[PDB]
Amino acid sequence: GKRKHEGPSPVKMIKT
Amino acid sequence: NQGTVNWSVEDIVKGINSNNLESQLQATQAARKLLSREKQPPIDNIIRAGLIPKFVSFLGKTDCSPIQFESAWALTNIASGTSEQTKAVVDGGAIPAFISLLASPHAHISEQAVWALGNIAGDGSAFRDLVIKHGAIDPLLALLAVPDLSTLACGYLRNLTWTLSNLCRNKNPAPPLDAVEQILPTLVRLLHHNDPEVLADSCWAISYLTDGPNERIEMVVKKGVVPQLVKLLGATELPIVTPALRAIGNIVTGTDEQTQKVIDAGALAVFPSLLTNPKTNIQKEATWTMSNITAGRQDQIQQVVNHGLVPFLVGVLSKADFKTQKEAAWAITNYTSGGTVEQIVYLVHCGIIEPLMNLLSAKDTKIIQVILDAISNIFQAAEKLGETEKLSIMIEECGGLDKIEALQRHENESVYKASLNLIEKYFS
Repeated sequence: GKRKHEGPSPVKMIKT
Repeated sequence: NQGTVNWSVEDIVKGINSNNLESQLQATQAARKLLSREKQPPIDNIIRAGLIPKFVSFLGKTDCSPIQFESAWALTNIASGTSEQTKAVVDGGAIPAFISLLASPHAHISEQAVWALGNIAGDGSAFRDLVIKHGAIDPLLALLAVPDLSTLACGYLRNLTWTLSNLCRNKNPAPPLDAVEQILPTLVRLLHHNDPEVLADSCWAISYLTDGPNERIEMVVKKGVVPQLVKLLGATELPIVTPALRAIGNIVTGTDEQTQKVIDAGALAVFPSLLTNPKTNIQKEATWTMSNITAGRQDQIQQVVNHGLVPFLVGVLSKADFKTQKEAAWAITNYTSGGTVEQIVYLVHCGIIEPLMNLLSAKDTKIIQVILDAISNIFQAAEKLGETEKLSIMIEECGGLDKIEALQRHENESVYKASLNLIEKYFS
């Protein structure tokens, strides 16, 4: 019985 | 530069609508600065003013690299907003224009286009795939085609790595198989780089690629990254351990053979630290990972035993965040369903019973079912040894019978069925 997963870098970043 | 500070949007529009490229440049810079302030950049105002198409046309002005940079940056910041705001950048034709900038002779402009494409790809599967269809991958990879990564500016390398990880990122659907294959070799290389942020994002990307069907896992495992992942699993920087562990965890959701790669690489030796890690999430993911390993072959369970990890599972079950304990319950049920009688007995000698019984007081229904399954598998092991009597007593004098009996009054159907059963069958 394997069970798939189903603080990461953000999907978007603003440059300030 | 104070001459372009705090412009009104209407002043920006006035400047961009002039027939004067220098005036347009100054106005675009003023827009960048508006869009670059910390609190509430007026992205919607800038969009509403119809500026996006002009910014996009400025991307094409090879003879004025400053206005290419300013507009690239303005568009990056618009693309960093909501899906609707990113969509506005895409609808303006920004994707092919940014791809053309990837090859710019000016490093800061190339880098800006890398960042913009990362924001666009990061919006979701569809824009990710649209960036790939426009041919982003070849030029992106060409920027990393140098003998030694260390000769690249640190910030530049981090941005490229981050954008590549967004190209690997979403699912439903996952990235095109062809795009993954094209990207993987450069990813394996970044995964050996000495910069912690490059390593963090490289691992995140590998974790995205290994999150899916076993065929996806296989094309990653075939590239020989597992030893490097295991090394990174032991890093001191939490930002590196977290994605390394995610990738390792995904890889052991695969076939027995893919799982064996992780064990052979030496991953199990790191789990005494991971299963006691001060970061709650690391503990949780580590226990999840263990649950998939104990769902493996008996010889794989045996290596879990040999590495002294069963006492660590008893530990987590005895005291941990509840979500982690639930994972530990799964690890135990998987172990007990697949293990030999001797492995199962060993589990009991390590003290699994009491902590298991205490968790029968949990309000969560799923963990209760999981635990009853484990207890059944253990009784089953003890039947073959004719020691069911002795097991019954253990469960009794640690409050277990009180738990199981009460579970007959329990609401769920599947629970009272397993509970009543256990009683009549082993506790007369």
